[PDB]
Amino acid sequence: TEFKAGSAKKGATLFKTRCLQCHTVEKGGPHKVGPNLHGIFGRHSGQAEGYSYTDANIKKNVLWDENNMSEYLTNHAKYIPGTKMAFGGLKKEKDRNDLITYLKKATE
Ligand code: HEC
Repeated sequence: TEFKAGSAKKGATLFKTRCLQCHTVEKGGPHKVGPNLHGIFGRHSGQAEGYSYTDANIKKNVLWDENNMSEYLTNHAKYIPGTKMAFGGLKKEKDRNDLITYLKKATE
């Protein structure tokens, strides 16, 4: 519901030191461990260019937004339970705030 911020600087590296392991910034990346985002902030859940999300996640589709994504970060699968989970726990708002700060800057 409410969006919090802090510093994109660290948030930019947070993605590189965490999401990079599974997600790739390049659009249509190899999708090794999981599908690659980059630009999905303005798309519905389940829409990808290289690898489509899991049929379960694809069954459920929701428009993405900085506010909507904030809730998803709390749980790799909140409104989209069909989506798989595997993140340590970005429950800390400090990481989630700076994280999206960089993603929003790019989508900006
Ligand atoms: C591998 C162990 C992962 C790491 C580490 C991160 N994510 Fe992930 N993420 C992973 C999977 C398995 C999936 C979906 C599987 C499928 O194919 O459906 C996801 C999905 C997301 C999404 C959902 C958005 C959407 O496309 O609908 C987001 C926004 C997301 N992941 C963000 C994200 C960030 C911020 C990470 C770094 C902090 C991160 N993921 C790491 C697997 C893995």
